[PDB]
Amino acid sequence: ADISRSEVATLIQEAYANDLLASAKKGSTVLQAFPTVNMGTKTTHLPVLA
Amino acid sequence: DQATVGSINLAERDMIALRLKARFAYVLGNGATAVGDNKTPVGAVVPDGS
Amino acid sequence: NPIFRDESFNGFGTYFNANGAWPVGVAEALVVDSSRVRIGVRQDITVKFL
Amino acid sequence: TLPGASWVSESATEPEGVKPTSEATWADRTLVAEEVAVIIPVHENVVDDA
Amino acid sequence: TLPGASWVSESATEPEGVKPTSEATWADRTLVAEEVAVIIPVHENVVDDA
Repeated sequence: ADISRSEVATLIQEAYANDLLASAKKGSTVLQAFPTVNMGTKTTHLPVLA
Repeated sequence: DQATVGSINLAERDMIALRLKARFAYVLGNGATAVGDNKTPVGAVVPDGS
Repeated sequence: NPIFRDESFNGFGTYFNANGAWPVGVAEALVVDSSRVRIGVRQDITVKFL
Repeated sequence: TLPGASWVSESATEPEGVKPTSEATWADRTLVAEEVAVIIPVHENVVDDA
Repeated sequence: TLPGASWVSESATEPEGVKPTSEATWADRTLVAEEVAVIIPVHENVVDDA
């Protein structure tokens, strides 16, 4: 006669840890690479020589 | 210094023993990344077959 | 011999896509005059709790 | 698993004006402790003589 | 499961001399939290008049 881990049941609580949870978020490439403009309205016109 | 190990009754034999132990676990965080799902964080370099 | 390990591009800004936006087997790189692009940012990432 | 955005038009009546629903998802990876050990028996007189 | 016990005689040699070995054991039961709810709609003129 002896006491097994299964015979102790839920007197032994399983633990939790968030170590693996976090992942670094990545931004748009095009917002890093190119000059941006702050728009005040839906549409902006930019003339070019053609 | 009093135990029985194998068949050595440790005290009456005038012996001692060192019991060494550790308990260990291992986990691999092979989740999703910003690129996509089911990604393994490990690559291996191996010799060619016989 | 790996002749390019210390290669760095000729005053180019180098931007590596980490979003998983870059598809597989379509293109390896793009070279551009970044002064000829604008990214207009009418609104930045905005969160509404519903 | 990751959510996915979409481009949407301005409409009060057309399907193209509806913001789409999407989900993230998570899974479990686990640590389980396991025991590694040795017993090293010796005579008490041998330990004193050494 | 509950452990048993015995009367033990003082004895270097007889079986009555030995002390008995017994287990205790446990089992699991769970509280699982479930939602119970109602919605009661009313005209806001009525709740402002009342």
